[PDB]
Amino acid sequence: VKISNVRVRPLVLPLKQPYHWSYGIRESFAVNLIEIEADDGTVGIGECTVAPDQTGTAAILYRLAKHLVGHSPHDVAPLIARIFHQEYLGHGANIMRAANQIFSGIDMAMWDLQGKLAGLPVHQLLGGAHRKAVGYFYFLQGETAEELARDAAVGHAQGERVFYLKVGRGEKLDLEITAAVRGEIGDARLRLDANEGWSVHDAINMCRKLEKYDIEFIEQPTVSWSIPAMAHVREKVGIPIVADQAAFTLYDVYEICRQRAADMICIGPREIGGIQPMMKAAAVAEAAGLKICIHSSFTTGITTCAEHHIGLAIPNLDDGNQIMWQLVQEDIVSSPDLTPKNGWLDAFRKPGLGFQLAEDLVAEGEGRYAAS
Amino acid sequence: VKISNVRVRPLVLPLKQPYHWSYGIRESFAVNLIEIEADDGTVGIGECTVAPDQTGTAAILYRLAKHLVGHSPHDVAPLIARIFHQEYLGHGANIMRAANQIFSGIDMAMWDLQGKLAGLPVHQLLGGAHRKAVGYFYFLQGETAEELARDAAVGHAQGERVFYLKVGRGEKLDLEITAAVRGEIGDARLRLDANEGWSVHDAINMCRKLEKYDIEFIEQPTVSWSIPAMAHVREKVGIPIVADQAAFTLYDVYEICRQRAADMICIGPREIGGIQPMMKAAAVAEAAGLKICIHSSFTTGITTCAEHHIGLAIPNLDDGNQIMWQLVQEDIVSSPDLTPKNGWLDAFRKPGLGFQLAEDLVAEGEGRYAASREG
Amino acid sequence: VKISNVRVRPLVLPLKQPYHWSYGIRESFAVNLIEIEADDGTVGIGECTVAPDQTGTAAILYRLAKHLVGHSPHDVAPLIARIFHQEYLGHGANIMRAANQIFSGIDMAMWDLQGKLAGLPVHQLLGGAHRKAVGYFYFLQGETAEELARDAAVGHAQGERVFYLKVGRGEKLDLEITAAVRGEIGDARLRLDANEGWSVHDAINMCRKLEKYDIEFIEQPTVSWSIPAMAHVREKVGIPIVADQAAFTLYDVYEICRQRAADMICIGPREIGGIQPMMKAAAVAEAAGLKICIHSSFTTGITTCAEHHIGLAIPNLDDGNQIMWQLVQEDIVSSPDLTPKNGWLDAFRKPGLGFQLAEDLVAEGEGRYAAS
Amino acid sequence: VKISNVRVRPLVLPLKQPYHWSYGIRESFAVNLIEIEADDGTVGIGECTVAPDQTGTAAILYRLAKHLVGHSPHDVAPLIARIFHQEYLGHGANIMRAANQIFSGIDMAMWDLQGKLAGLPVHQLLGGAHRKAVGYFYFLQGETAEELARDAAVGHAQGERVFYLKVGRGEKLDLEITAAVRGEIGDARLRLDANEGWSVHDAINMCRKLEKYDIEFIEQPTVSWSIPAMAHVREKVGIPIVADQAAFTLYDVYEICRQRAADMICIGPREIGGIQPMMKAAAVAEAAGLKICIHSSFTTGITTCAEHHIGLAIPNLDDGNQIMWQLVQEDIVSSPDLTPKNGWLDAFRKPGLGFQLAEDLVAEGEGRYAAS
Repeated sequence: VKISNVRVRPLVLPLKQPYHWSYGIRESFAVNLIEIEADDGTVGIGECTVAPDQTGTAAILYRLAKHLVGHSPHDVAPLIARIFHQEYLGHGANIMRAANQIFSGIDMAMWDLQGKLAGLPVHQLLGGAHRKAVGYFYFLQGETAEELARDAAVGHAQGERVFYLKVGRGEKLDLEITAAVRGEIGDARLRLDANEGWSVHDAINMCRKLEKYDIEFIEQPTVSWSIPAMAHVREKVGIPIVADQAAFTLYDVYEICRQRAADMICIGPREIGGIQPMMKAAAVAEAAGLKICIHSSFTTGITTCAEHHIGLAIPNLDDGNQIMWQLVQEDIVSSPDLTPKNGWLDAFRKPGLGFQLAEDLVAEGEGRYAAS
Repeated sequence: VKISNVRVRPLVLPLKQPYHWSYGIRESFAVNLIEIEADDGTVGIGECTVAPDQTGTAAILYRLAKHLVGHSPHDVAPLIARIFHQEYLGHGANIMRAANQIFSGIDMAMWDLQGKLAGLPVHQLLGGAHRKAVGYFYFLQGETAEELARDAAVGHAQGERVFYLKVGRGEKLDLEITAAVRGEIGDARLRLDANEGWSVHDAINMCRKLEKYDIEFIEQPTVSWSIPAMAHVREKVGIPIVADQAAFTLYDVYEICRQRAADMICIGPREIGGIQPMMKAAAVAEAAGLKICIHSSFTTGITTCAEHHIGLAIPNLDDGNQIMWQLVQEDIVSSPDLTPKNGWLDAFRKPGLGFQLAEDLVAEGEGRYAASREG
Repeated sequence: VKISNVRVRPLVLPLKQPYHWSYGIRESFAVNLIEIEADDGTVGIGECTVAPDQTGTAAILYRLAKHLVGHSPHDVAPLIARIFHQEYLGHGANIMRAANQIFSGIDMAMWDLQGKLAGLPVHQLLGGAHRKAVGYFYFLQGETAEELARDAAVGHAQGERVFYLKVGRGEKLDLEITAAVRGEIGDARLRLDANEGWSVHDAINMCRKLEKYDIEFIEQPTVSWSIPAMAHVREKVGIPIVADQAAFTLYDVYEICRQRAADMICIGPREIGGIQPMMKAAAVAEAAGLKICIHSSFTTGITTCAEHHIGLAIPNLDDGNQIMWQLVQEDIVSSPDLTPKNGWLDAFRKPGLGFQLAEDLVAEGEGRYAAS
Repeated sequence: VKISNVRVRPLVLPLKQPYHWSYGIRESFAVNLIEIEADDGTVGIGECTVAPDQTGTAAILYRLAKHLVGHSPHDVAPLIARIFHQEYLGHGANIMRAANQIFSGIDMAMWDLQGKLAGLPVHQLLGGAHRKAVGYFYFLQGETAEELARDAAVGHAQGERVFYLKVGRGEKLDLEITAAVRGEIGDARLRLDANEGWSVHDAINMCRKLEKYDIEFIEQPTVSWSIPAMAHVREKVGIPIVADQAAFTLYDVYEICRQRAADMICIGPREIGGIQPMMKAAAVAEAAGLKICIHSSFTTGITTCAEHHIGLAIPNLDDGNQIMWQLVQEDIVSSPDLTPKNGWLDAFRKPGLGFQLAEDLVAEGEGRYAAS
């Protein structure tokens, strides 16, 4: 079997509700699908994030994927390495993180394809599942303490086990929203995401003031480019510190480990470059006595399935992994049901990444892209 | 004064001779020019490298540059910081190196604009020139020992001072071309570029075998992603080791310094994100007792001028800086003359980056780009 | 355009109230102004501190400045480097901190001149402002708890945001003044300056006893000559530690960073040698994941303006920077108004450093010097 | 007995021949004598270097010295500490090196006075002499290989044991002169002063190329401000590396020791602040298993005597210490004879620093100062 075709389909998908970010409001997510068809008709599907420009990154994704035509889906590793050396390194552009953003979709598509051709779910191509179900967090939403508390109340009543709250919104508001959320979730586990928002001394003082709320850990308190700075804060504060944006590549993971810069590493396919690279990141972390928590992205149910299979295949995995498809108004995955039950998703067993796409919703997504 | 327009012009320019690399030969270089126009008619010019796709990166360069319209050329630093946070970080794309590739041309053009508005060369906007001339290396060309030695012979007779030779072509050939070049340049300085080609133990053995040829230093012997691996090699071998591809961002530079991973750092605008960022990298190196050698790229005379002014402004600078405009068949810079004499280029003094573009050659470059898009 | 003349004007300026220091009370500040005139008539102005002897340092400043005559104001960096090498290093006087003290004023005047010639404020010659306003602290004054509590009440009344209190006056008094000040500022931020006054074990114990008062950070608890001693205390105490006197040169900054000896670095032009060197120090701090807080000096509004533009041009800056012109009875800067509003000074935009001097007040200052 | 008066005498003394430096030729140099007189008529005499301005530094020396009036010559240590805190630290001028430059002459005079009062040589006030004589180097002079070769031949003929040659004049010339010198001194010891002139990689390559000439050590190859850079070079080269300009204060010495940055430390009274400070620096080196080599300065026989007693009193001392009085046309010390014999100067036994000044030469020196 040989890869016969590759297609890139840019999509724009509306969110259920406005997503507040650094620069205004966000009402839709955008992804670039990558479809890899084998000569026997079987198709592997994956997707990439699109920053800084969907049209530009789509062109890049297409250019890299065309190199796969005529080759074997079972040679994904050496193929990506060659394409990387040829289109990036040979030109002096040693931008591994940026390359990873693109190869992530390519890699998940190839394994989806391999799984479909073998009639096996991806995790059974990676050594087997280390758990019967992957555990996920509860991504709280809201701009005010009242809204966040209401959301936490409902989630708690629904059986959610790991609450995820973003902070770094200023000292006063941070303590108010953290107090409000804790007030509605009893003794349940609460994790805070500082999103690189604190300087070293502010991180230390905020951790001190947040301890009283029983925080499981604080994710990426400091500017991600400095692993030493993160280590500096970790060694001083009493609340565990988890690396997120500080960890993109296999090498970043290694640096974090040897410098004992974090208590756990949160990384996903988008940062490391796919499914297989995640297993390698997981191995390094395991060797250093640390666990992996899956970091997600503003994508669709496709990434959800990939991250799910990645999770099942990793022995040293957290039980409060990230998940984001629920933010989409109409997700493009028609099956399986990606809705966690009590913060768990029992192992998916269909071939490849195990999903079916809602072609009608995908078409609408392409239409919105063309519209813009 | 405020920025009124921005323009991106993708170009394809032929090379004097084919450039050999890991994947066949290369017949031309591609760059994306970025023009930034102020409401008074003044125009700043810069350029960006294009990998992995010129059309895609040109689209990204344009999108970022449009954010500048309506703002001051004198606010380049905070403007870039904001654009980076908005189009990249806010979306979870913490790809500093990739972002730097694009911002390099923007920053390049911004300082050119500032210099033209003030009527001063860029280096005098950065504190003044620390030298009367920037020193450059001699990039040897050839695939065989014979061609390389002959080129070395000529360069030496012409007064070239710092020879640059690419190695990592296998032990036998590496030692053969090195010996051959050494044999034609008397006792002149010789630098070798391993181009990330050696594993740790091979790097150690190659250095041992190359020592007899009096090597000033070997550049990036190991895979660029691992700084510890480079430090590992440096501490073991007798020939000094220079960081190249391992050093892209301000943080990479700091890591190399704190780990004493290299004896000198070779970095340029394309990697760090511009002229101003280079000043920052230079300061970190200076604080660590290290010097900066400007790393160039497959670009044009526009970058040569930017790198030239960057060089004059850096106090802790090498005198064997990289230069590449000479590889282009017909470079797009009509003035000044970028040809070094005895490996030197006396300080350029015209406003901004100091160049004049050959409009017709740029147009032809635009024409080639259009052609490459017929497919 | 070239520099045609240079002149040094030693001044002695009375203070609003007595200043208490380790050896009594200071009734006035003294500065040595440095004016650099271009052949077109434009004049750049800066100032230097004068210890250990105003006459002696006035003599040095003039000798160094005279080397500028005949050269371009745009070649400030290589000029200072050459002067430093010829007048200091060539004689075996590797006294970088001492030379920085003098070059601070020179560099200050050179950029003022450059800005005036270009019609642009100094921060726009340095890349642009990274904020609309620079944030400043409230320099508390008083020798007893009652006095400090009163001054604190005044500051809180006018909306100050960051209170600065000097400690190291003995355990009993330190706790009593910190308690009284905290009692007048509600939940406002409080910073303590130990002024190199504690031994390693006393610093550890005092930090422990001061924690209850919610301290943002303690500045330079240990003797400034030992970077290791400072890191030693930082790693042990719960309150963040800020380096001040330990950081004078670019290399000192790198050492503190390299050794993670401080949580933030407080440094000013007087210590590092000017405006441009501060940019370099800030870059080193930035690469290490640390921020800069501007350390001021017993000087005039001239330095305030210089420190203001430096602050605007630094991306990684604190918002409780030091300011000292308000201590002078009649500051020599006639414009602009250097009085912060709620701890802020909106960006100055006039050419160069942006100030105009009250020649009458300067002439008076020269008179007091001549009198002494 | 208390100090009754202090006087500062600026001198300018011609050299035997032009001294070549970075900025041309130096045909003479200056010193600021400091005489401390006790109420019983006894007078202690010391001297200070004058960079960056003799008049300015003379004024500084006078201001600091007046503080000694009315106090005991036996309280030199606590007196200098107070003056330092009062005139420097209390004003935020933590310029220890600059202060040491001045205090060096003061301490020098105080121990000379203490010696004369007790009728004992200074080394016998410091614990006793650890050797019968102090070993000194042969300061080679010349600008070309031929001149250096002839001077070396002269030195060898008269029994010199330790040759000191300045390099860093470019690879070709450095190699030429070193070969030239080696060919005239047989197997004698040869030391090379790189004088902060090499970058890290140049230092490494030059040491390799100079190795064939049998070099005892290379002094300060890299910029003095970076101790890490010096350790970096030391760890790579085969020739021992000696710290010089990198070591000025007690703290610099400790840092060099702590970091194993040098194989020996070359430091003198001008850098550390006097005679007694040298004893402390020597103790730190000793505790670290390192030896001290006396670094001299462009001074007169007075400093030679001060450094001589310092040498006798240090147990962990080198035998190729620096000496510079021989460069002066008419040294101001009329006795003892400071001319080394086979590179040795037997222990001086006269009271204090044990010298007598040629009144007439000093007066003429005061004349030249006035004339300049």
